[PDB]
Amino acid sequence: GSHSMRYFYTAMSRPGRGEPRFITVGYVDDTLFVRFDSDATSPRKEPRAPWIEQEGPEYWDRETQISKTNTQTYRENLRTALRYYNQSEAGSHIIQRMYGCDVGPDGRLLRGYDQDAYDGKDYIALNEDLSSWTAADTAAQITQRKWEAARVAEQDRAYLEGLCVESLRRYLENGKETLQRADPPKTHVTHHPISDHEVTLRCWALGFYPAEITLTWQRDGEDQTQDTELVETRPAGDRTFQKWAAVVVPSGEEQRYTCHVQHEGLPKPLTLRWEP
Amino acid sequence: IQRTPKIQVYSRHPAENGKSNFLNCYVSGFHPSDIEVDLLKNGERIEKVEHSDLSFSKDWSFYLLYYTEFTPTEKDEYACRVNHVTLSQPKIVKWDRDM
Amino acid sequence: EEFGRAASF
Repeated sequence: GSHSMRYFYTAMSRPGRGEPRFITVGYVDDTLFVRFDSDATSPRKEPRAPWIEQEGPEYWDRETQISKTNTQTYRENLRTALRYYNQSEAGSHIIQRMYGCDVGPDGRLLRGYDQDAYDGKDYIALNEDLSSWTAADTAAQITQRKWEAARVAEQDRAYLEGLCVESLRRYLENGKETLQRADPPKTHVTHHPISDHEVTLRCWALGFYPAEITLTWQRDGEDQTQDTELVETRPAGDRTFQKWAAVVVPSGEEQRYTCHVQHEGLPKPLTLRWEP
Repeated sequence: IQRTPKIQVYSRHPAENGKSNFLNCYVSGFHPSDIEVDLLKNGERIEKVEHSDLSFSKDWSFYLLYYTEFTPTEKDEYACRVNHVTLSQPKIVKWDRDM
Repeated sequence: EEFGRAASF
């Protein structure tokens, strides 16, 4: 159906321990496909998915040059951020960026993104119009004025409507065996006595791709939001994801509870119960 | 300002004594990015544990996966130990094959 | 493919 491409930058200053580290990771959907680390023995963009390997040497050189230039730019950005927030040169700070595009089933642009953060807080973002900015504070407003003067949004827009969608379409074709394959969850309910009169029911989803999933418990057909323990979706390390949802229920009432599972790999949502 | 890591310790496949598997420790939701993660076998550090490339979620918080191959047995105990600027002491999370 | 232009803060 729909798909996304995102690049994520982390630039971390480290006074006393060299120049700030710069890391880039690139994803299509929930699949890592490229990385760059300025601390690498010989820093280059490196493939992390089989389908990007067929890109030619020109690709790798160009992509590597972008990352080396950005290492310098984001180092400059860290210095500028110090000035804008009146901060000392003694502390460690982080700038993050996430940017990319979403496309529909027809491959047309659904929306573009380009956002930055400073020390984990929103700093500046390209608006959905790809024409204007939202600045988080008076420091970011300085950046906004510079970017407005230099027509940076127009540059973003031309990328997000052109190269971003074009390259993503090609990756989706080259990787169709995996990027266009949903693996549904394998599901089961376990039952663990807590004590004479309480039991934990745990609803498991395993082996699914992509990561997006919904797991809910009902009691007598009523969602149990407040009483459900839900773990964060976690990577299995084989491309797939895992998740579970758990409720504590009175002994002898197990059958009043049903686990409901939604995932794009399922033709219909699943309903599961403890199977004694 | 600073966010403390969430920690899950679990296997790639359902655990079966004597069957080779992968032991995972997933750290997530933390900021800033420096973190120390060790996998433990009966209290001791497992050598040559690998980890994923530094990534982050829509809320800018970081996540990493630390992992190593392992063959679980009935009596071998495994854990993940994590330190972060937000923690006064390392937090140890024991592997529970039902979690 | 990345965007090759990165404006300074």
